[PDB]
Amino acid sequence: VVIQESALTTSPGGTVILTCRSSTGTITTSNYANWVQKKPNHVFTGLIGATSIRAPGVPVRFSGFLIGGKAALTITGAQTEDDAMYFCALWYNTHYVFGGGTKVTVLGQPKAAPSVTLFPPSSEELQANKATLVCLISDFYPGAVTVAWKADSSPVKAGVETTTPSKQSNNKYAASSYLSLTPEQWKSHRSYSCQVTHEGSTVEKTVAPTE
Amino acid sequence: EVQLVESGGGLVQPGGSLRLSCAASGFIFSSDWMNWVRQAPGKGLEWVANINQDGSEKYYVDSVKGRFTISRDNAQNSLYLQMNSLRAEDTAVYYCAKELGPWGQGTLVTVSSASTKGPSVFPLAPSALGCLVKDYFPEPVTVSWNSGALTSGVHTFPAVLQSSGLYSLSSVVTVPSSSLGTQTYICNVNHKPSNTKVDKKVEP
Ligand SMILES: CN1[C@H]2CC[C@@H]1[C@@H](C(=O)O)[C@@H](OC(=O)c1ccccc1)C2
Repeated sequence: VVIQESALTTSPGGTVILTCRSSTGTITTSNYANWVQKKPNHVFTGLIGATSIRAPGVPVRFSGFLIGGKAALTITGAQTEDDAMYFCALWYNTHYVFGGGTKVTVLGQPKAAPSVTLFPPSSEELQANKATLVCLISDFYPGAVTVAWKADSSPVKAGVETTTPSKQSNNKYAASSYLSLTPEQWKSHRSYSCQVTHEGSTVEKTVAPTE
Repeated sequence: EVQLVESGGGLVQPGGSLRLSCAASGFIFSSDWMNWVRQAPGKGLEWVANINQDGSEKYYVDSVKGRFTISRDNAQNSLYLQMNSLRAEDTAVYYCAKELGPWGQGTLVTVSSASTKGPSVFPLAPSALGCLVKDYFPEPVTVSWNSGALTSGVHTFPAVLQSSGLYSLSSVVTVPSSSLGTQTYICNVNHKPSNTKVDKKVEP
């Protein structure tokens, strides 16, 4: 088992040190520690291999070495472009084993209120005797968000499917939430609402079969 | 620039076979070990196999020995993974990977006896506007707007896995209200596993 810390944060220009731990007890140079970076919307990329060897295009602010039986990845003067997930992999003579991954977050990106747009069921879907409500949330930072649905003024849990917030190409997050209903259920309420909670503030959007 | 492109991933019943390939470029392919790495949905990264610079050394993870074979051509820049007697646990995105450099984007491998289901495409009329790609299996689905003319203002969300077992995603555009009456907006949905190619006129 390869153990990594869950999350680390730093400001731009700050320093961060990633720890990779082996449940067997110790990591040596014969475990060929490999550090893999994953940004959202970018492919995985191997930054460090065999404990300390850097990939040709990685900057030298990244370094890997072994400290006290643990493999370590240090970022000296971290950058906003370093906001990503970092995985550690160890070699045990015949195979690699990956760790759970450590999320590194670089502070400085300002807060962003979520933009919420709720779509009612189409006329084309209602004709096929199906009904789906689509709640689209975009352009919010940070990525923590809470989605609650309301039929009339009462909450709804059955039929709700929500995606995990993922980063767009402009570094802000986005999410979607679906409420599949029957056509009889859709016209039997005066309205339906998607309320989105972000940083203690709640944005509410409402649709109705009226329109 | 190093580039690895995977292909060959699809849907097969438990017990079937499939062969993955990876086209390498941008570096001397025969001078590096090559790896196959997979990730099942929700689970973590799982190393599968690696191969020597000339094929004289190969290693496999335990859950895979006796069923998979790794090989490399050293005259066409290609890495291969032959997968036999596939099991439900082998469902994952498979990555072509090296110790140093970018991995490939990955190709989805789905081992399931569920049959392929094409999506339904419904217009999300405005009062932003978009389209809804409902109930399909397996992944993925591509979406474009007016034959890929527009690239900004459009956002296609990652798909959600329904309680059913099927997938759904949406893609929305933001346009001026004055553009609604003059300009057209057609979203182009293409689900290759089911041979589903639909263009829907999204309309107020
Ligand atoms: C058995 N091999 C395999 C697995 C462990 C060990 C190691 C090795 O051979 O050095 C690996 O390769 C690296 O770690 C490496 C290669 C190129 C650049 C940087 C690092 C390849």
